[PDB]
Amino acid sequence: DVEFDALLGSYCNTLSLVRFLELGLSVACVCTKFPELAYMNEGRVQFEVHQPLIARDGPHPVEQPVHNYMTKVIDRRALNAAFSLATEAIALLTGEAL
Amino acid sequence: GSILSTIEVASHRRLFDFFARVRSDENSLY
Amino acid sequence: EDTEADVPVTYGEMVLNGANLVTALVMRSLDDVGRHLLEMQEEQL
Repeated sequence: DVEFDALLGSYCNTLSLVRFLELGLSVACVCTKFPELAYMNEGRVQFEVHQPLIARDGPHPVEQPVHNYMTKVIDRRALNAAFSLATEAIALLTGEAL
Repeated sequence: GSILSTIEVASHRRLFDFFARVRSDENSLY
Repeated sequence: EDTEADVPVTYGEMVLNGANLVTALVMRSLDDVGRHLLEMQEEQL
């Protein structure tokens, strides 16, 4: 008996792709691309910070401009996503048989 | 058929330190 | 104060600044070792 049809009114949305850029957190992290990371043994981030200065009068007891070298250590992590296929579909995706 | 490899000299300098006082972290390489 | 904001799209990239200088040759004067370096530097630019 059974007969099928598809309404055009709406569409169910199977799970929706979410970019990470569109979210709020994206602010907190500037994100760049290592073409490779894991090959690194250890790494660091190097940058300079002057110390600000305030001029004063009077016989100058002390001061001199100051730099800093701040270096902080990368932390390697990783994400894992499982995926599976039976042989039922492999032939189809493959091609002709012997 | 000999192979020639350029010698490599590795040294690091902090020229700006002379221009100004600095207090760099020990671990980091200036 | 507002609803629709702007967001960056493309990720930040990186550039190689400095490297070990390592080359070779098969013996062409003896300076070509030098000239080949500038060659192999001119690539990275």
